[PDB]
Amino acid sequence: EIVLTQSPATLSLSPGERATLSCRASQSVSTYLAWYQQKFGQAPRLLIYDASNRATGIPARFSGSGSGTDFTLTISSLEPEDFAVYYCQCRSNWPPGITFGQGTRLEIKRTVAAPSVFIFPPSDEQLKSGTASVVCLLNNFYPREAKVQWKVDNALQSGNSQESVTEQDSKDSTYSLSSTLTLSKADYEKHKVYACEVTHQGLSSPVTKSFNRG
Amino acid sequence: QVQLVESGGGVVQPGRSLRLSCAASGFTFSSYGMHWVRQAPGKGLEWVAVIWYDGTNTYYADSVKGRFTISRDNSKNTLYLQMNSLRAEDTAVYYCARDLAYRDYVWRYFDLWGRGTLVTVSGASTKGPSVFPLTAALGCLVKDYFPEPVTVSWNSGALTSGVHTFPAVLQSSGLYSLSSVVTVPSSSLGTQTYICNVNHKPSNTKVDKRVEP
Amino acid sequence: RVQPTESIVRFPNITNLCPFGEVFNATRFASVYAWNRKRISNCVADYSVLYNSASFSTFKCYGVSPTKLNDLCFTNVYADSFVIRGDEVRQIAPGQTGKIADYNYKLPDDFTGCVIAWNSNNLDSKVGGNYNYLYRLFRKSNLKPFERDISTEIYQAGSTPCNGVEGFNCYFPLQSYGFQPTNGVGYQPYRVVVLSFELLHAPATVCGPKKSTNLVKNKCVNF
Ligand SMILES: *[C@@H]1O[C@H](CO)[C@@H](O[C@@H]2O[C@H](CO)[C@@H](O[C@@H]3O[C@H](CO[C@H]4O[C@H](CO)[C@@H](O)[C@H](O)[C@@H]4O[C@@H]4O[C@H](CO)[C@@H](O)[C@H](O)[C@H]4NC(C)=O)[C@@H](O)[C@H](O[C@H]4O[C@H](CO)[C@@H](O)[C@H](O)[C@@H]4O[C@@H]4O[C@H](CO)[C@@H](O)[C@H](O)[C@H]4NC(C)=O)[C@@H]3O)[C@H](O)[C@H]2NC(C)=O)[C@H](O)[C@H]1NC(C)=O
Ligand SMILES: *[C@@H]1O[C@H](CO)[C@@H](O[C@@H]2O[C@H](CO)[C@@H](O[C@@H]3O[C@H](CO)[C@@H](O)[C@H](O)[C@@H]3O)[C@H](O)[C@H]2NC(C)=O)[C@H](O)[C@H]1NC(C)=O
Repeated sequence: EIVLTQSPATLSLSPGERATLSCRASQSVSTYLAWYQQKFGQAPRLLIYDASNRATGIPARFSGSGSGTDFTLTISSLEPEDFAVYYCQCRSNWPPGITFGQGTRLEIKRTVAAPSVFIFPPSDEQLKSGTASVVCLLNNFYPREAKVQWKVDNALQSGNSQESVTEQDSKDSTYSLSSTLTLSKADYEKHKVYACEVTHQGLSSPVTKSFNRG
Repeated sequence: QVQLVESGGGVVQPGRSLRLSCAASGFTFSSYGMHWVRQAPGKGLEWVAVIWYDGTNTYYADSVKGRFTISRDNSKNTLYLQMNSLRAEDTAVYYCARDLAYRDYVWRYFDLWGRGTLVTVSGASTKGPSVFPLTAALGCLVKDYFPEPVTVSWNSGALTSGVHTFPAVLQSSGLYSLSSVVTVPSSSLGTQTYICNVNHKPSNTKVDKRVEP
Repeated sequence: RVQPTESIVRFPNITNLCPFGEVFNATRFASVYAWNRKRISNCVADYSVLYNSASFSTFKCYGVSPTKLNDLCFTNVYADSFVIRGDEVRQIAPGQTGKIADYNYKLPDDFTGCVIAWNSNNLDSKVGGNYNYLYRLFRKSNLKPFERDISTEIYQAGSTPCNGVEGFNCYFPLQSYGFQPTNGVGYQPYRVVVLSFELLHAPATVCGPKKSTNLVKNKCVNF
C-alpha cells in the first residue's frame, strides 16, 4: 500500500518567486503521480499527470519532475490563481485503490503583524436558555499557528471549547481566530473571573484579555 | 458544454440510505471511466468508488467496501451512486469525477470534477439559528443551527470591510454554530447603531437584531 | 422433494496459476522487428492479477469486457513482447495508421484481444542510452497480420540497387532508439505486450478461473 508523504507541511512565499513542493511516495511507482490544485471551496482541477505532463488548460509556467519515490512540482512565478492548497495522488494494487496526500497550503509573505486580542463576556441572553458560551477572539495575526488557553481560577480548560480560524483574507493577507467555550449553567455560576490567554510568535509575552463578572 | 453537475445533496439519519446522481454533458459518457471522491469537512480528498467506461467491473474504497453501489446508465448519460449502512463519518462533499484517459482501463487520474454535493448525517432535525449577542470590535455569535448554509450581513450588508464570518463547526449536540464580527473605530462606539441581519434560507428564519452595549 | 431456492452450488475446486509473470516480468524483451511471441496453453488464465496491478500504463482491451472475459474461456492465447517509442503507444490498435502500422507491426483488424503496455524507464535505459532495441524504416509494402521479417535486404530509393554495403542512399533498414534517462515523457521507452485470443476451430480448449464459494451442507436436491 502506497501512503503519500508530502513536504514541506506548508509553504509561505511572495508572488513572482519559485515555489517547489515535494511528494515522496512510500514505494516506487515509476512515472505515475498527479497533482491537484484546490482553492478554498472551489473544485479541484488536475495539473500534472504522469508527473511531467502538463495537462490541458495549464499555462506553461507549471512544471513537475520525478520518478520512483521522488516527485516534486515547481512553479516559476506565483500569481493569485495559485495561492491555494495542493495534493499529490497515485494508485495502488493491494488492496486496489487510490491514495491522496495530506495537502500543502500556500501563504503570502507580508510584514509580520501581531494580533489584536479581544474577549467577549457571555451574555445574559444565553442564560435565558440555560447554557453559557464565551468567545475569545484573536484578530489580524500571522503565521497560522497560535495558541489560546482559558483561565478560571488558573484552571486551564481543554477539550471544552472549539476554535475556528478563517482563511486568509485578500486585503491584508491576515488571519482571524476565535474560540467558543460551551458551558453548563452550573459551571457558569461557579466563578466570576473569566480570562483568555494568547500565545503567538508576534507577541513578546503572553497576552491576557479578561473580565470579572458572573 | 464539457461539464459534470452533481445532484442529490442532502441529510439522512445513520443506518438509512441515500443515492446520488451525476449528470454528464459535452462528451461521450460511455468512453471514459467515472470516479466518486468525497471531501469530508475540513479534511483532504478520499477516493470512494470507480467504474470502468463500460461499467463491467468496479472498485470501492475499504471504508465503503460492501456498503455502496456504483453504476452508470448511459441511456440518460447519468452516473449514480447508492449508499447503504451510512455512519457519521460519511458526511462529505461528494465530487463525482471523470477519468483522464480515453478508453483506457488504468483509471489513475481524475481530470475533471463535479462541483461537489453536500451530504450530511445526524439525528438532529432541521432547526433555525439562534443569533446571540457579542479599535473596538463586536458582532453576533450564531448558535445551535442545522443544516448549512447561513449568510450573515451587517446592516443588511451596508458594510463589508474588516468583517469576518467564521466556518461552521459541529458540536456534540448535533448542531452547528459560528460567529460574525467586525471592527469599528473606538470613537464610533456610541455614535453609530449596528444591526446584524442574518439569513438561514432552508428554514427561512429571518431574524435580525441590534447590538447595543 | 424440492426446497426453497438458495441451496444451489458451484466450484468443482481447482488451482494452478500460469506464466504471465514470465512474460510481463521478463528481464529483457526483444525489439520490435524481432518482436517476441509465445504460445500459452493448458493453464488457468487469471487476469484479476493483471488488472489490479497498478504498475501498468495505458492498459486497454478491445472486443470484450475483460472482466466478462474471465468466464469466457479461449485457447491458443499467444502473447507478444516488444518495446515502442513513447508517443507511438496508441498507434498499436486495430485499423490504425502511422509508422509501426506499416513497417514494423500490423495488428489484424476486428481484433478482439488485449494491448497492455507500460512505462519502464527505471530499467530499460542507462547513461547514454541502452542501444539494444532497433526498428525498421523501410519495406516494400504493408505487413500482414502477425508476421515477422528480420533481414539485411534493403530498400532502393533510386534505381541502382545497393549491393549490401551501406552508402549515401542505401538506407540500411534498422535504426535504433535513442533513449535517455532525462528525455521527455513522449520519448520514454514503453515496454509493451499484446495478447490475442485465437480459437482457430480447435477442440480441447483450456479454460480460466472462476473464483470460489464456501459450502453449506445438510441441504438436499440442489447442486
Ligand atoms: C512482477 O513482479 C512484481 C514484483 O515482484 C509483482 O508484483 C507483486 O505481485 C504479487 C502477486 O502475488 C503480490 O503478492 C501479493 O501480495 C498481497 C499482499 O501482500 C504484500 O503486499 C502488501 C502491500 O503491497 C504488504 O503489506 C505485504 O506485507 C506483502 O508485501 C511484502 O511481504 C513481505 C513478506 O511478508 C515483506 O517482507 C515485505 O516487507 C512486504 N512489503 C512491504 C512493502 O511491506 C497478498 O495478499 C497476495 O496473496 C493473496 O491474494 C489474495 C488477497 O489479495 C488472497 O485471497 C490469497 O489467498 C493470497 O493470500 C495468501 O498469500 C500468501 C502470499 O505469501 C500465500 O502464502 C497464501 O497461501 C495465500 N492464501 C491462501 C489461502 O492461499 C499476493 O501474494 C505482490 O504484492 C506484488 N508486489 C509488487 C511490489 O508489485 C507482479 O505480480 C509480477 N508480475 C506478474 C504478472 O505477476
Ligand atoms: C481445494 O482448494 C484447496 C484450497 O487450498 C486446496 O488445498 C487444500 O485442501 C485440503 C482439503 O483436504 C486441505 O486439507 C486439510 O485442511 C485442514 C484445514 O485447513 C488442514 O489443517 C490439514 O492439515 C489439511 O491440509 C488443505 O489444508 C488445503 N491446503 C492448505 C494449504 O491448507 C485443495 O487441494 C483443493 N482441492 C482440489 C481437489 O483441488
